[PDB]
Amino acid sequence: PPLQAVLVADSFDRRFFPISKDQPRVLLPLANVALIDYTLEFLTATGVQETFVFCCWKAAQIKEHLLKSKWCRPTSLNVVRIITSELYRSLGDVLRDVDAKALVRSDFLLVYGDVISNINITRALEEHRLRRKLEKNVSVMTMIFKESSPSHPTRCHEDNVVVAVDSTTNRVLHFQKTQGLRRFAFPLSLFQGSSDGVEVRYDLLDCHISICSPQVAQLFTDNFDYQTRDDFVRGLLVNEEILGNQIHMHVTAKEYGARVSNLHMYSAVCADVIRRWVYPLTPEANFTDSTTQSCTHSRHNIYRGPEVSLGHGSILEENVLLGSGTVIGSNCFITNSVIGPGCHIGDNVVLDQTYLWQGVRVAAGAQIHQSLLCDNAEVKERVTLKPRSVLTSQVVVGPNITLPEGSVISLHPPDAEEDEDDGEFS
Amino acid sequence: QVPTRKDYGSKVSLFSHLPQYSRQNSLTQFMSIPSSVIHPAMVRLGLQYSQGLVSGSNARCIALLRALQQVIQDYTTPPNEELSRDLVNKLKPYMSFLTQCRPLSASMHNAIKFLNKEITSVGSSKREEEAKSELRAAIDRYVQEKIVLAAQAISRFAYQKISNGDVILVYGCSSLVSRILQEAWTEGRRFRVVVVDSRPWLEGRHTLRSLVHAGVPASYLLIPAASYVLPEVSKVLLGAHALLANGSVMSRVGTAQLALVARAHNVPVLVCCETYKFCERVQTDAFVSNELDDPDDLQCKRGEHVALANWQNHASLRLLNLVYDVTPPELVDLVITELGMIPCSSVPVVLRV
Amino acid sequence: GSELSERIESFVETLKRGGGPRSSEEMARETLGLLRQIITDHRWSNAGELMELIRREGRRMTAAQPSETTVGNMVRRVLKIIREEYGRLHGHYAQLQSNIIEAINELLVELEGTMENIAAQALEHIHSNEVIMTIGFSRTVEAFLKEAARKRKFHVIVAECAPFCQGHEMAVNLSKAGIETTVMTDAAIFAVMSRVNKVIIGTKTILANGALRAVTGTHTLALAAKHHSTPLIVCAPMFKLSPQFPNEEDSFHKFVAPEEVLPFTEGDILEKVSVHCPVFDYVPPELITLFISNIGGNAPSYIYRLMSELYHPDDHVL
Amino acid sequence: MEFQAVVMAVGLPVGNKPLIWYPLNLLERVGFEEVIVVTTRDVQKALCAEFKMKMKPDIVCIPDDADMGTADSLRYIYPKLKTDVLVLSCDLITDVALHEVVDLFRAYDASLAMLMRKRDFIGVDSTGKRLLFMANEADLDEELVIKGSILQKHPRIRFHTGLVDAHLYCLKKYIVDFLMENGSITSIRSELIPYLVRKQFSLKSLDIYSFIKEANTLNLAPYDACWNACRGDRWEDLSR
Repeated sequence: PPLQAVLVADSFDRRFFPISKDQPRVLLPLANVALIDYTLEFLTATGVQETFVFCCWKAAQIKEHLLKSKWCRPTSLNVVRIITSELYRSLGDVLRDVDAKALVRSDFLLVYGDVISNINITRALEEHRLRRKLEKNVSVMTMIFKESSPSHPTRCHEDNVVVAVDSTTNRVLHFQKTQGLRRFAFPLSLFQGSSDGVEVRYDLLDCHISICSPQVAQLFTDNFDYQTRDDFVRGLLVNEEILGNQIHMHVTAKEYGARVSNLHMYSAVCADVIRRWVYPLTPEANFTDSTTQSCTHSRHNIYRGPEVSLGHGSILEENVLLGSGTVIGSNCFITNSVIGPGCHIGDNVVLDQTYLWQGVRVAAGAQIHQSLLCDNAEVKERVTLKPRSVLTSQVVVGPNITLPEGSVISLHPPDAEEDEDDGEFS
Repeated sequence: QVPTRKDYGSKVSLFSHLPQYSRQNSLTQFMSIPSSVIHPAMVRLGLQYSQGLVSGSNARCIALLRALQQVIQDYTTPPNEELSRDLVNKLKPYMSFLTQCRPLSASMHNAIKFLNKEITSVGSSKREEEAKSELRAAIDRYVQEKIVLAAQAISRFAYQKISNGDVILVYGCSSLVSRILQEAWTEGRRFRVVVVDSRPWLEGRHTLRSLVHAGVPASYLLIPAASYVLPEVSKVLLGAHALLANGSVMSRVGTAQLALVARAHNVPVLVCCETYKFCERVQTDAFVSNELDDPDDLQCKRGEHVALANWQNHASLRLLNLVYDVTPPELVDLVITELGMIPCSSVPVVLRV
Repeated sequence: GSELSERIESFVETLKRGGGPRSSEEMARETLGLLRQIITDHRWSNAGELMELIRREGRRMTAAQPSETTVGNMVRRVLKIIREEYGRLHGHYAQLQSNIIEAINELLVELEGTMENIAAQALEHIHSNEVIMTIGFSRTVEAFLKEAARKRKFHVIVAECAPFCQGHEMAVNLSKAGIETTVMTDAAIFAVMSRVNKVIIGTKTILANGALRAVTGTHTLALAAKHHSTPLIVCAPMFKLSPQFPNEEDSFHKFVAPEEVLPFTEGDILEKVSVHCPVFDYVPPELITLFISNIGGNAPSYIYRLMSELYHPDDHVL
Repeated sequence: MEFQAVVMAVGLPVGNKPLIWYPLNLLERVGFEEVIVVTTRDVQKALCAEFKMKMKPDIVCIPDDADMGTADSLRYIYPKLKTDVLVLSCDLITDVALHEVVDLFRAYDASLAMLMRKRDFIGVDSTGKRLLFMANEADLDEELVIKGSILQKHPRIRFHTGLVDAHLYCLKKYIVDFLMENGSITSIRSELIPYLVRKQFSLKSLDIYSFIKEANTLNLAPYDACWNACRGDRWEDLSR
């Protein structure tokens, strides 16, 4: 059967504000490449023949970005179907729209639009097809997880999940998040219903690569209060004597997979991409064959594009990415950073763990640590940004103006912490 | 009395004189639960040696000396007999059992030599508990001065060598080099450390954590990638397990490899070894005296196939994983001991007297 | 046309994503089949037009995987075939095309019997009760040794490669032939090099210096064999010979995900660490003794001549 | 002497041989030249004379009180034990080689090392040897709670439900010291197990270990497991 996939190109969470009020989070670049390109590259490398992109907010911009990409060419093996509606507002609405449109045929891939992965799911898909042939359409969803220690900067506190699985048949018995909970409660009917072994798992990073079935869309159209994925698995695991439909699981220990949900995942996943944890999806491979994104891989994971013109004394130590057309001044110090294409950096500036998007302009003497500079922004001289500082969409900070630690400034008054002007105040 | 541990696998024809055991079986399967022939601290130590829980050369020597403290404290004197002969004759089967669990590093041989010389020099007019306390104090002084104070001395002699802005290559896990790097980062030098690790122990991961938790910028890679990073390396520090009579450096198996690749890139090598690890044994190659670990440890799981899972069913297949090798002294530049910075070819001259 | 376009992009995405097909001679056969399908499914009047067509598609094909040079130099040999036949027919539409096709078929029938020709000359380099050392896994060296073992009895110390132990495959493939092989780690190379009589390795790409990129850990093996003055045999075919100089371009080593070196379950030390996994390594020609190809044994002081007998200097940058 | 074996009797020699003889036979097989045996007084306080009629090498059999527990039984012999204690029970016939559990006591320097053979839910680490949690709904009001620190330090915990305690313990000196200093413990299987399992979730700490055998099974105080002792001894006592 041909492998289908449903891509939700609109995360219905209110997290990238006010970053997302200009471009949706799926167009947000990790290293000069938007997230929808990473997701489509993962879907095309796994072997998906047809996807269904479901875009709700700022969907015309996604349409104009994705039609000129590699996955809408007629020479592409993975055909996409851009489906937009201004009516649906959650993931359950997407899958009930899928059931109403009757798009999928057999065992599609439900995935969000902002997942960075290189997982080859064909072994897990073989396992899922074996379980569907054995249990006679009893196994419904196969959630894909990755082995990871809880101390990893990838898994944050808002998305750490604890699962309870029967480890001999690899099925999920309990599922809950750890948001605001130091102790974890597990019911006891799990042990009395199945006495063939049981295991708890806290080492599972959620990849959100849930392989599904047309019965998933049936269950989403059957129950209206199922808004998202965790609602579906929580309502399916607490109800066994009605709507049995047990959920299985697959765990990968050799491939990377993670999705972005906030700035913390963004920084961790971008640092994993720059450090080549998602090979082959590496910024020099140019999985989206854009002529403005080719890079050269030097030592210490330094990726340099064409026409960069490093200044004299500029030191790039490790994990630096420079897009095509950026210019860097003299006596600089850039590390752990991503610089977009076409930027202008002044003299004696220190860029550590920063993410500069396209068109930025940094003046001389600036010290930027763990920040996020969006499109065409610029800093004046004698500025130093504290860690976790976000400025978006053509902001400018005043000279001799140091921002605090928690600092999100943009042109929108009520969504950010301040407003953008030539000076730091008003 | 004490049997011999069973030889595991098909031995190498070149290594027929060296024993090759396995970590799967233990020698204590057919021994008494109340430890009567060997002291209970000795059987506890031999079991935690054979299973690999104590692998460092200083940690093995420390656990040996502590078990010897437990033996000497739990010792009694037979009638009309002297301590200076019976205690030696009782500790010798203990060392035979410790050899049958795992072959001793030269730190353990020199520790046994020091304890035998000390127990020979116990006076005949002295009482039981006074000589027991004297021996316990001598063992305490030995460990304290030989390792802890020599380690501080080696750390001070290496702090004036590590400069700012350089890169340092380490291999394996050794408390001396890790302590050198930690006390150099704490005392003010700002440098970065690369770490070369090797299969199947992968013990470099330990020192990797020790450098990340200490705040040192670290880089981790394996032995075959060392040729890639030695162009970045300005100094290679190594942890020696024994220094021989000719000035050779016995260490983990990748030590001589790294020294050769570092000399091919004009990288100065620095060994750091305490003087109690000086051997009167001498060797010229890595073949006449070495330890052979489990050949069933080399197997790994790269996917769903383990090539060496049923390796014993192939009759013409031999597996060998050496633990120690030797370096020729023309590859090693520094030897940093508690006596000072000496060259490698001058080590037996200064160590002997 | 359209089928040819989808074949080109299926091959280019196969080389971009993973290893398809498995070994390198299969990929050379796929490249030659793709090029003969290219020259049979296009229209041209002058040879230079077809030259620029082959260059335009081969540029993308080498931009897919720059570490995989077999497609690049195979395309380059097809270009030299085009140039040779255009020169021999210039001093021409259908006869030229069929001559190119039969010369490419000649190249296929010489290319198919490469490993058997290397195996046929294996007996003049191996004597009985000899200690051979091998790194990695390679079908050329495996056919070499299992052909020389039909009449000789010797020993093979196959060394595993630390990122992913592929030489274990060779061990279980050698012990089926009764070689008395010996498996060890690559941390023992200089530990055992004092008893190894001859080192016989394969390679990934022969450069124009006589240098070679190969599986990582073989530059260390070459240094240890130069220290002990043991000769090196490079069982390499003649399609692993590329005109790319070593220090010319970037992207020499193929870096992979650091999962194979340090797993993801390590902890928060992954965020403060720099893990590299170069699966290739560069060996200068002065550390190499002898190349064994399908035409015989050659010195490293001869590869440039094979370059001028197999490639044209205007196609080096391709 | 390394170990001093103690066999508990808190409220029976029904079989092909004496029921006290099998534990003693196991003890006198591998070492244990001196054995401390506790006689019964709950059913009848005349069993010390039935305990001194066996043919072991050397036994010290003591009378006990009727209303007593296992912690009070070990606390009664506290000034007469000087080394590590290896506790057994009467209805416990095991064909398992015992030296495995002492190896887990010796190799890891554990604070408590115990042996089980397949109600009481236990959680053991993925290594299979160090246990981390144990509880039953006899004393649990809520369903199940797990500390967060033990999940951060041990990310996967394999749970078992059908595992029963064989009552073969290996306690150190300071644990029995805490047991004699803390007389609030009555059942050592529910007190010294659960309190030490909570105290193990502390660096410098204590180690608790477990060995899961798969050859035979232990018995019970009731007549539920009184049928398998003879069936075990008819096919296992030919070698003994």
